[PDB]
Amino acid sequence: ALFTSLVGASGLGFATKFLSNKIRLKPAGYYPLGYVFSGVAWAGLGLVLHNVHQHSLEVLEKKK
Amino acid sequence: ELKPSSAIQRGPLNKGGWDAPHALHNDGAIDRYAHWRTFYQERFKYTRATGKSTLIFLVAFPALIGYVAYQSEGLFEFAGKRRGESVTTR
Amino acid sequence: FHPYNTLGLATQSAMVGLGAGVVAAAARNSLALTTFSKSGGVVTIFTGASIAYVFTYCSAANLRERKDGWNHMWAGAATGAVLGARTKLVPAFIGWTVLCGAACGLFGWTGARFNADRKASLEQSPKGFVQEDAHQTFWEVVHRRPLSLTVEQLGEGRGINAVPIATATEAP
Amino acid sequence: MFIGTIILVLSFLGFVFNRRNIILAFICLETMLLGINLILLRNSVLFDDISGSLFAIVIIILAGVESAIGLSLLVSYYRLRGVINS
Amino acid sequence: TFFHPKSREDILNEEAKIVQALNNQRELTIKMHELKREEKDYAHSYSPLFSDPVPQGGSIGKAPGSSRE
Amino acid sequence: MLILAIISLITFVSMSKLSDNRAIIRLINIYLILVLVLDSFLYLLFLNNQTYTVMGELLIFNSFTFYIDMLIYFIMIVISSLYGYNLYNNNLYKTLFEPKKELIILFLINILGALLIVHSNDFITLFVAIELQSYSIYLITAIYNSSYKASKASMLYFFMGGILSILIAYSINTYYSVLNSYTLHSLDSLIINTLDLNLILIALSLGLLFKIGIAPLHKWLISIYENTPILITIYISLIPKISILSYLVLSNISINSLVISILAILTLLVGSVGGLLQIKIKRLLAFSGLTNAGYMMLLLLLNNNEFSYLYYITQYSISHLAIFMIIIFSIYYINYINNQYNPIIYVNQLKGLIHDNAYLVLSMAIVVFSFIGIPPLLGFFGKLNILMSILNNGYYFISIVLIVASLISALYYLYLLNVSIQDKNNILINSNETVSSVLSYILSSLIILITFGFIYNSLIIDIFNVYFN
Amino acid sequence: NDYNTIITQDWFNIENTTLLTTIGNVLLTNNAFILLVLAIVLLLGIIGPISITMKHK
Amino acid sequence: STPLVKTSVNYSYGDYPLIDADPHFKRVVGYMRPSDYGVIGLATAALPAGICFAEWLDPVKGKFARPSVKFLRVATMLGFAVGFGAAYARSSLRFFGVTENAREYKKDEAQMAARKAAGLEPYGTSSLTPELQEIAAKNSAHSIAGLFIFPWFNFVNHPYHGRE
Ligand SMILES: CCCCCCCCCCC(CCCCCCCCCC)(CO[C@H]1O[C@@H](CO)[C@H](O[C@@H]2O[C@@H](CO)[C@H](O)[C@@H](O)[C@@H]2O)[C@@H](O)[C@@H]1O)CO[C@H]1O[C@@H](CO)[C@H](O[C@@H]2O[C@@H](CO)[C@H](O)[C@@H](O)[C@@H]2O)[C@@H](O)[C@H]1O
Ligand SMILES: CCCCC/C=C/C/C=C\CCCCCCCC(=O)O[C@H](COC(=O)CCCCCCCCCCCCCCC)COP(=O)([O-])OCC[N+](C)(C)C
Repeated sequence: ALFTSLVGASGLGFATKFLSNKIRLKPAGYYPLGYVFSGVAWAGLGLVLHNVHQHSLEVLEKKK
Repeated sequence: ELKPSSAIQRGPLNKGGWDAPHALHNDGAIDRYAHWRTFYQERFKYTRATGKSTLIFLVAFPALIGYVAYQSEGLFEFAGKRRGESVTTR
Repeated sequence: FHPYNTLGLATQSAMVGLGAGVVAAAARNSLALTTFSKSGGVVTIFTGASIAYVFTYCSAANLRERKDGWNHMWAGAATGAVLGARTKLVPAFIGWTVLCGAACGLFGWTGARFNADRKASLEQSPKGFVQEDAHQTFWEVVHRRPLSLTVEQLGEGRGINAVPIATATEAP
Repeated sequence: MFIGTIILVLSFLGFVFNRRNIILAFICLETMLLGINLILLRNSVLFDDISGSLFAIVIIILAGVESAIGLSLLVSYYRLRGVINS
Repeated sequence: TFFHPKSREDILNEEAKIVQALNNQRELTIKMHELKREEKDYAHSYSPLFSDPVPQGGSIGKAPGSSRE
Repeated sequence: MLILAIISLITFVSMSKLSDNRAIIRLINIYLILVLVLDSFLYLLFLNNQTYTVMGELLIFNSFTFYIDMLIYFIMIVISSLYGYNLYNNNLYKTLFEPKKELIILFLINILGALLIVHSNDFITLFVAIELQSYSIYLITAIYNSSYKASKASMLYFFMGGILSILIAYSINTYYSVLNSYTLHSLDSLIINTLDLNLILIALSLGLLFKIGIAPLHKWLISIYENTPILITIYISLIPKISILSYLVLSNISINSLVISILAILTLLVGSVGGLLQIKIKRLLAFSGLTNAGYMMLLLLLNNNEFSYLYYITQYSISHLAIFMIIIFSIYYINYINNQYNPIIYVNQLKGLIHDNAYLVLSMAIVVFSFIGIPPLLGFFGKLNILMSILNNGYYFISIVLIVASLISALYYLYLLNVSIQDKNNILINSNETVSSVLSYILSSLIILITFGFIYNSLIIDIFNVYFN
Repeated sequence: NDYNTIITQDWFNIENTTLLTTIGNVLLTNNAFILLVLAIVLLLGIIGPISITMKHK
Repeated sequence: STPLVKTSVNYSYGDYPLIDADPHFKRVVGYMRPSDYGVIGLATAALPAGICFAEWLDPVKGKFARPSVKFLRVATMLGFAVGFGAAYARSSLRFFGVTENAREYKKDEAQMAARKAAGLEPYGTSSLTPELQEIAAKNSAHSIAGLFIFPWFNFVNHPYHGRE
């Protein structure tokens, strides 16, 4: 499901932001707008991967 | 001229906790005996006795059990064997 | 199996080992008539390893009339004996013997080759499920094997019988 | 094939067994490239083929730039130490 | 009364569907493995446009008779 | 884009002052990001494994080289960020990490050389690209000329690279003399059966492989890696490995080679065993690189190695970048800076890092256990694919040796974590200083990739089946 | 390699094309890419020595 | 304008019909869609916006300062270059029949028919000899694949366009 992929990729973005805060010796919610930013960016990458994969499946099926 | 940042303030690592009264009266002789027994592997050497025990337990005993177990494989069947019948299959 | 000519092959191995030890000695010299004085006996190392390995390998292969990893195990044992004699200690001699023998036995078991035997490999072999009633080859798989093959390979007993029990013990 | 091969091998042995100087090392590099190129050009002629000579020209140019960069590296190395004791 | 397991037939059907998907994957897997080892056309594998493998050499001293098929 | 960047950058760096170095490098970082994102759609050309010969049959373009190209851009972006941004704003770090004026141009030119090595369809292009990369990498080694060790390193590198380049040129010319050709495309199964090219092709492979430092010619490269500035070592230890290995994988000129088999075995053994007694961080990492180069060398003995090699090279690039970045970050908590080119040198200098930065040690643990190959980290799947390939092709003894070498190298991989989770007496109390946001985010992204890449494995294989079949 | 090669004539070449002209022809048309990459290599041969032998500012 | 070598005819690089295997620079820029100009504009804005945001995230000298005008001018220049490269690539990919190309296909059919009506060559007349035309074709064919590495274009009016 596309929605599930976007949620998952956004979760990866949140994980990256949280790990970045902790690596800076900062509180987990140090700059809460960064969570939104990183989640949006990683959701974009997840969407790109999803579209490429769907196109690949389409091509594989069309040769039948 | 290369020195860590003055911005850093370093304090002690204290582990915290409540120092309990010391309920064991350590015996130095027992501790040394325990340490010797615990790290015996660091000082093991191959001699006549040690080699003898090695060649017994790691070689001779496994060979005996292997001969028994491969010689006797499938040899016996006991379930409900009656008089006159052979309990051996070969 | 037709025999290895142990004498000849061992002689060629002696020659190769002597040359290799010579090359190692020349290198050793360059990196450090004194070349053999300050050799460290490397010429002897090479010569003895060569003669031991080749002679024991051919000897064992000829005696057993087989070619497999066990011959390499024996040959590695001999080579390790040679290399561990240099320690002049019985435990180290035994350790070199047994461990070099084990390592070379593993080597001979895998094929006694560093690269691959391409024709026997899975990528170049018949694989997948076999057809109607064909004999099983090494890499192929079935859904059912013939019971006679089971009885011959595994052996009779321990629940391996020619006929299923219930069939055999059926009354009429 | 003969002159080029021998220049290559003798320059290689000069390079390896150099225990005299680093300039000998530079020179062995250059002369190796020379021998490679001579073999190449003889083969070009024997085949009446232009690809051999084209690669010879490219080697010439690259050996030029390699010499330039190598001497610059040697100078930068010297700037710190004042002397090349090899 | 509190035990409400799924029916035996439903369990068998669901596992059979899973195994069918698994066998489909095995077949696709073996298929791709075979197709990768088949050989492609020169256009697909080397050059789509200019799909002639045959060279034409130099054109200055073009000698009648040098062409050979 | 790369040529245009090089030209513009030469103009600007000529006309800019020494204080503008970091701003210029940020500019190029963003430019490369923009190219990577806007021009990515050219993948579509490679659908069905369509191959294109370009520039009059000098360059070859397929999905494989497109992927290697994208990977090289990603690596360049990460590496340029380390120079374009300050970890900390104190005087010490201005002294520790300052970019030279011409460093960025050298980086871009070496990247161009690597891309031309990857795409090379003809031996003349191969040789010119090899020499371009070799010269640029000599200069990158030598650009920090205040360091005695860096200058000594650049000179040793010049000489060893020159000899290997002469071996390569000799191999190319022998191939010409036998076949009157400069292309491997002229080779066919009939030709390989008819003629014994084994000696020539193995000499060419060996000349290329000794340039990335496979045993028994390793030590000169490990010494160079040890003696260069740390931010230089992060680059010179990676890009040449990628380019040379990718070219060799794409060319497939040593299939079932007995000599490559023996040398790959030897490289595994030396990389695993020799790194055990190391006490310096960068020598430990260089022996790591040697063992991993062995793992990749194994893939040169077989056909259809594209998936395993791409997966392995990608995960290795990520792990290598991440471990170097972690070592870099851990510099802020050491109490002794050894010198201005290599601030931290000995593994024991990390002792007790978990008490200073717990999550830095968490990241360190993750990357180390990726290197060891603990599932479900990326390293495990990389090794799994490699084992699948080599066992499918009957390399049984080499598989046993690979097992043994991974076991042995786990010891000096865990040495780092071991000293890192030990305890230090003087524990950071507080600090106002913030690590730079950008590099911390990049390090975190690498860590999250290593940790959660495996969820995309099946999607990746599905994509692969349509672009490489 | 003791035998002698037969040198034969033919008349198919009407131009005055020598080795230099043919090298120019192939280098500037069939291999223009090699030429431009050599331009980059010479550019390196300029930038590098300046970068390491000169101390800016 | 007679071809010296044989080429594939209407080869499928993708799911869509082939318009031109090696389109001329003027055609590729001439067939560009408003979306491609949007791409150019987006790159031109993005690159200096990128440098400014990067300065925001991690200031070069501790204290935020807007990047100087020299760098911003640089930024616009290089961003336009990236945008134009991307847009050219998109249009060429349309020409190969890799992306959707109905509009471009129709426009090409009309233009070719008009040129044939005028008696002109379908791909124009070249100031080069045919051998140099084949060499220029073999140098420019599919050169867009290396957009990441080097820019190369077709500026030569050759006949090897892969059509009938
Ligand atoms: C977990 C511990 C790991 C250690 C054990 C691994 C060692 C593997 C040994 C097993 C194995 C590879 C199996 C690999 C399977 C997966 C690998 C496992 C993981 C890899 C780590 C290597 O078998 C080797 O055994 C050596 C002897 O030990 C031989 O040594 C050499 O001997 C002399 C040369 O002739 C020289 O004198 C000298 O060169 C050495 O002396 C080698 O020649 C031989 O290849 C067997 O492979 C082969 O087996 C044969 C018949 O079995 C198969 O063909 C069959 O043909 C008919 C009959 O032939 C059958 O009718 C037919 O049905 C079947 O088609 C082959 O298709 C092939 O498959
Ligand atoms: C909006 C544009 C942004 C795209 C920028 C890409 C930058 C690449 C930078 C670094 C490489 C990093 C990881 C590459 C991913 C492989 C893509 C692919 O699928 O690999 C396949 C080939 O599989 C292979 O051989 C094996 C690849 C080995 C990957 C090892 C890591 C696996 C775990 C990574 C998980 C992904 C993170 C997602 C988190 C939400 C090539 O796919 P393709 O050639 O068709 O191009 C993709 C279409 N594209 C151009 C639009 C992006």
